[PDB]
Amino acid sequence: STGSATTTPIDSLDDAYITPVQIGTPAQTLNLDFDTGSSDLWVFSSETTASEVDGQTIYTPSKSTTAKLLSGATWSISYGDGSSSSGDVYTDTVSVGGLTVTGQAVESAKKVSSSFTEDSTIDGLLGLAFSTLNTVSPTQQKTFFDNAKASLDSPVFTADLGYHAPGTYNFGFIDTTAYTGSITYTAVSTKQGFWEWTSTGYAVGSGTFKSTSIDGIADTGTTLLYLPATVVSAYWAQVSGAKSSSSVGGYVFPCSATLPSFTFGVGSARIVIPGDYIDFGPISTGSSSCFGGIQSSAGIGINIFGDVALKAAFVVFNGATTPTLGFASK
Repeated sequence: STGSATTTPIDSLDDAYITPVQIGTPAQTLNLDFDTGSSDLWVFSSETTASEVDGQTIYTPSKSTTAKLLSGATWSISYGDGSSSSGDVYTDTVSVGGLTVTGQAVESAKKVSSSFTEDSTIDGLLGLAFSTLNTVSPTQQKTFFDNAKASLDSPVFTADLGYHAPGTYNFGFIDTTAYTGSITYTAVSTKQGFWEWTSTGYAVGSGTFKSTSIDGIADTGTTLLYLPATVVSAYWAQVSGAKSSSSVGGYVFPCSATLPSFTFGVGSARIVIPGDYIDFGPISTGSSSCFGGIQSSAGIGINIFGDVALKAAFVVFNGATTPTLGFASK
């Protein structure tokens, strides 16, 4: 089997991407944030504290004839950005782009943190990291991909995120028309539960490539590109007037600037992030100070190849017995 679904930016800045997901019988379609950095499929629901729901579409398990309460199961998650959610668990039928899993754990939120409430466009998350990170207790549950894998034509999914435009998540096949040149594959460590890999280096603008190993995670659920302070300083030094602002929370730059590209290495291959992908717009409405899309990972504890990086590539998440990652230009 295969599946193919369009993923759409939630706003004009590509702060996140939402993908429609069918849950239950009859289908209840929710728009979920596909997150290769976590491993829970959780939704706003009829059980979510009413004051914490503000415009989201909810899953109502009592209206699904295939929903079954997973007795005694609870979940609770905290994300890198400080947001969180928790609740109980159903199993139900879940379909993405024509690909159907029966008996998928659907984690129903009883509580969500304010950042989720305040984002009306995201109805929940669909985790695509390794199932070892799943938070369901006392019996850990499998991701949608893990459940689908054996049925797929090939045990892969691909992320093709758009810049200021829709893109595609495919399951079970590689669309050879969706990229240019070849796909370069690179080793993955699953030791921390992530799609963790080592970039071979970087360049800023038309500058020379610096060969250096950068361990980090391919994370569709993180907006920005978080890299070591040395690398980030080298980038922003090429933007006149750019500075790190402790009050704002990262590097800012004059909105009048033209940003240089940023290149990262995948083996001997190179992925070029155009400068415009690194512009996250005014820090507050009407400001002429703009927020940068490349930020320091210092104090995160890990480097993160988030959407800024991934959207410059066609990305293969190869879930073979030994997983790997592939990157192509597009």
